[PDB]
Amino acid sequence: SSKIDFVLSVAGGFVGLGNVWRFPYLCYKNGGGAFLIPYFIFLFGSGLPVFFLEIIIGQYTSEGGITCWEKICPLFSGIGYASVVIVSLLNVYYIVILAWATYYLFQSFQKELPWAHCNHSWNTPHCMEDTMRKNKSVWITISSTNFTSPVIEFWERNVLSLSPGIDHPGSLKWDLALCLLLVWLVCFFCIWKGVRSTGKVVYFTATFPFAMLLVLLVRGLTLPGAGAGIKFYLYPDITRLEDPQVWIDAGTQIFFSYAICLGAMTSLGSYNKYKYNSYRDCMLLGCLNSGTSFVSGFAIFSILGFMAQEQGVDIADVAESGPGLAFIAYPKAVTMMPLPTFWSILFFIMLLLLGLDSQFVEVEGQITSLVDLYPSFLRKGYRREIFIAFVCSISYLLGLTMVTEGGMYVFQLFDYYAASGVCLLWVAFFECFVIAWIYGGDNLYDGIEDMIGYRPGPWMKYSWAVITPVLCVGCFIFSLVKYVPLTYNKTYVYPNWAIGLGWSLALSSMLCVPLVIVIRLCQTEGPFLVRVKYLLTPREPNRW
Ligand SMILES: [Cl-]
Repeated sequence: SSKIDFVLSVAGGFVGLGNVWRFPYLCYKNGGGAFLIPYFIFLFGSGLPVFFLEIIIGQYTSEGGITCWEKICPLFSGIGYASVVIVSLLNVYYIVILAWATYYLFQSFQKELPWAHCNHSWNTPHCMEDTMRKNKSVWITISSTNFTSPVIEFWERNVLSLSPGIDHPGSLKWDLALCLLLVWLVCFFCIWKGVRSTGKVVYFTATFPFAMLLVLLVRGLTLPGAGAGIKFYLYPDITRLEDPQVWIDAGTQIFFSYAICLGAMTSLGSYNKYKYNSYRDCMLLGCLNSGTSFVSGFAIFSILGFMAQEQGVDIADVAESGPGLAFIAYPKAVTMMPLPTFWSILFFIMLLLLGLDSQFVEVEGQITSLVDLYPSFLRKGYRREIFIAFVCSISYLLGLTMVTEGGMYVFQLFDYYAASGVCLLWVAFFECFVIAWIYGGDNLYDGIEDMIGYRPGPWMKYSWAVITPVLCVGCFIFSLVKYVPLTYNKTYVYPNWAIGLGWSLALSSMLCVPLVIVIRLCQTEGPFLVRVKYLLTPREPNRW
């Protein structure tokens, strides 16, 4: 009987789209090895206390995401609303990945994969086979007039139908629309019916993704040219560390992967009992998720190095330097494996399930929070399923601007600004500030000692008071001083209106805390200092 494996299985899944898709693309965008020096360090902080913090706030107060902060500090109660806005913006574009994966799945039910060869309608005349790119006849006699890889051209001109800019929306893609509608219908059915068939299927849903990742890693390591990719992934560049965008991406990757600032962990902590040693389980889950991300990065960069040594170009210019790196990398190694159809279907089902689990968790948490906001209004009678369907339809309609011709730019904007970036750093800094300098570190340490049984070391308090807030403030100041506009595939410059829309989407969640502060100050009766003292005092009992 393995205690650690059993407790990590019963606790909850820790694999999703934030480690095989977010981490590899963020690492490839930020120079590769140079992305690992800050991230890992940041990881520790951004992994160990903060996540555990959300586990304790939900365990101590025994509340959800919105009502937990109403006991620690009624003044800074806008963190719950900020997390709700963040998850509402995340459910829009995070499920779009499940539409691209679904479309790839329906295109992998044939013997010959379409992205393998250039003999197709969507391919341009500049399409060339990867094996012919280094052939002496084509590489020497024929000039390299912007000849692109077949997989990249297939992806762009058949899945995204990329436009010259975001100003050009184009025509709506019926295939992506139908795939997204089917995924949303599956999500609505699983939510309204309730997912209770996980009594024994958890073993499969946990072993199959890890088995596929292991197979892909073994295949990538046994491919020629993987050494260059491994070196590019491991050997850092000190020049990239000066860029503030690298630190921002490194900080937001962990907050995205560990579901931090989403309020889901605060709800999961309420499910845990009071006298429960959550510290060990949190550390184990964090270390396992970090190891899974580190292993997936090895496979991604080995595939990238193989593609580089086959085509004959630099490692930083092999594929798209943005969202969609896995779809270029992994299908190539799948085609390189015998029987590409079976392995492709397996990988697509794995990715679809990993995305659907996180989507179910996030949407159920959001719906539960919105229902707890107005219980008698959104719970009595049949209005609960009506509200669920309304939220699903609104999210699907808001996700129709990312499946168009000019929809990839909106997807990049939502990935960079809406559910990640400045918003998550702001929320984490405010949470750490309220925990350390407002609520106190010693009282929380005594509470954790009473709950789990032993008082932790000085790492958590120092990270809540010093490490995480100062790091977040420094990253924000560095992004403000040396500000570079967002770029797509390092070749497209976003217009001023797109940057303004992204900053507005970010501020929509960022301003949830200051506005709630003003609302609470105006609602409370009395002098300003008396109101501040009343709203900073832990009025509601924290379940001592
Ligand atoms: Cl990660």
